[PDB]
Parts: sequence; C-alpha cells; structure tokens
Amino acid sequence: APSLWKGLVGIGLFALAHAAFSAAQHRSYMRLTEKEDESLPIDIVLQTLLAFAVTCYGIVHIAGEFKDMDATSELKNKTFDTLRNHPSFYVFNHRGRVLFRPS
Amino acid sequence: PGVKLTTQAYCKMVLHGAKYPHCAVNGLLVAEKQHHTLFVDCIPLFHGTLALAPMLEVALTLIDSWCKDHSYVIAGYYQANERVKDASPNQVAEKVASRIAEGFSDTALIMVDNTKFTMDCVAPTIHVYEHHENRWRCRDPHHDYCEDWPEAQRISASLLDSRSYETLVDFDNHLDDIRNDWTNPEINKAVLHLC
Repeated sequence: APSLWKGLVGIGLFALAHAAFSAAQHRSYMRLTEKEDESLPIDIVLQTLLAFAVTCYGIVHIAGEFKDMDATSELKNKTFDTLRNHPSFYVFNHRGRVLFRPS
Repeated sequence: PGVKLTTQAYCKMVLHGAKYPHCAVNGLLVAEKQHHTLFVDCIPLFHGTLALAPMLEVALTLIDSWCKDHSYVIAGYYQANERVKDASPNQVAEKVASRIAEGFSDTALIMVDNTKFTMDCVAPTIHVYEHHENRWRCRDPHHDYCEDWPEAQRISASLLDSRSYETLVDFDNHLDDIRNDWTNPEINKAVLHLC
C-alpha cells in the first residue's frame, strides 16, 4: 500500500512540473506579443490544482504513526515470564549445556 | 515397597525439564487408588522462581478437581534444582511432600539430576527420596522403576532428536493462554504411536 501512495505522489509532482512548464511556455509567448493582457488558460490551472490536491493526499498517508497515548497498553501483552530474566545477571550453569555438549 | 512408573510419565518429565533447561522445573505424578506403587502420568506445575504457594494452591485445587472427575489420586511431587551440582530437596518440596502425605500414605520425592542429563541417557538418572512426617529421609541406591528400558530409550531418543517438544504446555501457560490445555494430548498420541 505505501508504494502505491509514493507512486501517486511522484506522478502528481511530475504533473505539477509539467503544468509549470506549460505556464512558462505561455508566459514566454505572452512576452512576444504586445499588450494582450490575458490570463493563463483555465484548463492548465485546473490540472495543476488537481496535482496540488492529489499530492496533498498521499503526503498525509505516508507518515502516519499515531501511537496510543496510554502506555499501559504497550506493556499489556508482555508477560512476567520474559521480564523475570535480565540481560545483566546471566549464570551459565544449566543442564541443557551438558545436554548439548556433544552435537 | 517398590516404585514403578510408565514411560509416558518419565518422557513428560524429561521433556518438561528440556523445555526450560535454565530454571527449575516442577511436576506432579498421578497414580490410581483402588506392595508396589504404580504411576500413571505427570503434569508440569510451574517454572521460574518456584517459591510461591498460592499459585500452587490453585494448581493443586484444580488438580484435585480433575482427580475427582476421572477417579484418580495424587501420588508424589517431583522437583529439579537449577544448579547442576545440587541434588538436595528444598524446604518447599518437603512441605508439599508432607501436605500430600497427609492424605495419601505413599508419596515419593523425585529429584531430577543435572550432571548425567545429556542426549544419550544411560537409563535411570532419577533420585527417589522417601520422606515422612518424622526425620526419615532415605534415598534408594539403585533399582528399576521403568518397564521396557530399551524401548523407553528409543522413544526418548526419537522425541529429543526430532524438535517436537515445543508443544509441551505448562499450568502457567494455561493461565496466560486459556487456549492451551494442560493434559498434553499430542504427547499422549505421540507416545501411543511410537509404541
């Protein structure tokens, strides 16, 4: 799922860049002709707004963690069996050691 | 009085010890009450700190609830120490032995050794202590407590070689996982199939 969102964001960014290039070409043509104070066509403006909204949707979905405020639910499935043993004090005197000695 | 146990109980005890080779293990043997003492099967009680009675309270009460359902009786209680160089019963073990001896007239304490605990077991590797309410604490030097030593050796070797002893469940796992039972059905099917 995240890969699809990343691809959609990339496609939206590419569409935005293409709309930018089209607007730049429009302004370059406008500089050619005297007067004719007209705005850029509305179709490209709608396309760039569509690219603005599409990339704005996946940018929220990419980084969603929203971890729970309560910390009692994170030590909830953990049992006391694993907590009893500690990495610090570790005695290497067990029957399994001499059981596994020969293979 | 001779002591005799079924290879199923011994295999269960050995596999319970193998499941947690780093902490002390506990077990309860079950007999039939209707001179030699015949054992039917064993149920593993707890593991870890192994110094708590009120959990043993619930364990033993549920054990009794099960014995009055299938017409069984509790014979003895077995415990293995953590350190390899330790073959002496503890105070809690003696207390449980006296508690069981109040009801039943024959409770043997089984100490599982750690020095001779390897892949290819010789045979007995079991310490039998006979305790009572008085200061009588005697350990039997050596006798025969199992029926078919070669066959039992073969089943034990097959069970230990094949990594199928992770299905063994404990009473603590029953509390943590209600899904898991504590009668060891798969173990019973396996020992029946092997024979």
